[PDB]
Amino acid sequence: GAAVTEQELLALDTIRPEHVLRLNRVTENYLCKPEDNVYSIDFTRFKIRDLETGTVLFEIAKPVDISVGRFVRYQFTPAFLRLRTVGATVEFTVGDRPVTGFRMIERHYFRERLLKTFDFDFGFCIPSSRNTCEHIYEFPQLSEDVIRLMIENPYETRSDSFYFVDNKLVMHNKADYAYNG
Amino acid sequence: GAAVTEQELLALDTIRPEHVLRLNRVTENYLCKPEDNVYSIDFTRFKIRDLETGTVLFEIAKPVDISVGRFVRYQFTPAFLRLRTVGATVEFTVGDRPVTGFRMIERHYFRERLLKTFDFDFGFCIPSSRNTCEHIYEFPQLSEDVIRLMIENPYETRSDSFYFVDNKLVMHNKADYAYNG
Ligand SMILES: CC(=O)N[C@@H](CSC/C=C(\C)CC/C=C(\C)CC/C=C(\C)CCC=C(C)C)C(=O)O
Ligand SMILES: CC(=O)N[C@@H](CSC/C=C(\C)CC/C=C(\C)CC/C=C(\C)CCC=C(C)C)C(=O)O
Repeated sequence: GAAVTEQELLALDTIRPEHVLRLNRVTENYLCKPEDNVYSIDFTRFKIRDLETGTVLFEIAKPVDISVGRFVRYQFTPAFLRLRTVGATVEFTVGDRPVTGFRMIERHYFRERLLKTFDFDFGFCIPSSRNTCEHIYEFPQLSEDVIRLMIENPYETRSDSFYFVDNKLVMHNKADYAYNG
Repeated sequence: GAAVTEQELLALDTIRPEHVLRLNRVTENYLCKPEDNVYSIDFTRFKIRDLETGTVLFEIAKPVDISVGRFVRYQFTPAFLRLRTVGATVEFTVGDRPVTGFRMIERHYFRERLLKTFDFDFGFCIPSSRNTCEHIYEFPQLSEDVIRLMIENPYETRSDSFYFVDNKLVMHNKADYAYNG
């Protein structure tokens, strides 16, 4: 199907996975509100491994309770862009409502250029508890020119992560990235 | 001056402190982009004290470099709403550009009701280093009805924090709050 705009999706009754898969630019604004996370999904830890070498690259964890939402800025080193197969172990809590079809679509762009879409299922989740999921990211094979542009233009690589439960958008996190660490 | 809308501010060449002081609702969307933080301000730690008792209430710190931006969700206990004078010690780094007039305007709302505006100056900042500032929040004297509504309706209390450097908006962080911890 043809490309859709951020403004078109905001006018819909419900945003479905198939709809965000036709966005052709990273969004400017968010496509849902914090209060749409009616399942209280809260990411608490992720551990990132290079699956070719088995090396743990890094682990990020949450340090009155706070939930960081909506936006993360990452600065990586240039070798990050040379990875091929990266495993993410993602820990998260969920609230008291049962979750079905928890699905994540991530779209990564350098400026206006889509680099890669990832579309993962989270699997079965126990309510009111910590849950864990492993995702395997097969990185795009980036050209040398694109790699150079991404290193030279920090934070112009950006992503949208759209999280669905039962085919309805419930969370939308954004990020930008540099590779000049 | 009369109230301004989020859409009116987005149409301006530059958003000034006086402009956000006339918003009469928490914003739906952000009034600047991540890339507008051309000073690379990154909050790294804050320590919150009840200044009446001297008690440290809590400290939040950041755990490849990441910067959490744009949105934090807080869950406090109901006693938080009874505080009167709260000291925040805020640690942050700044990039290589010199900073002048670093100013923060925070507006806190329960639903559509403005509870309090805070307007603080950060003082002088050394580029390319960690900086610290102390702010003193004089909490509004909330009615018992408002306190009850805020406890009973988690995450319907929301804030905008608008950060200015040299009278131009450079960061806009948002939060929502519960008081039923
Ligand atoms: C509030 C917020 O935003 N929470 C974030 C982080 S918590 C959930 C963590 C997840 C889903 C793991 C994210 C995976 C990684 C960081 C590994 C690095 C791989 C990439 C950045 C893709 C690389 C793509 C290209 C090179 C084109 C989020 O929702 O993700
Ligand atoms: C990305 C992001 O969002 N970073 C956040 C947190 S880093 C800077 C920390 C600051 C400015 C300290 C914030 C102060 C507190 C948390 C103390 C609690 C006081 C209140 C919540 C006001 C209470 C108001 C009423 C009861 C009406 C931000 O920019 O703030």
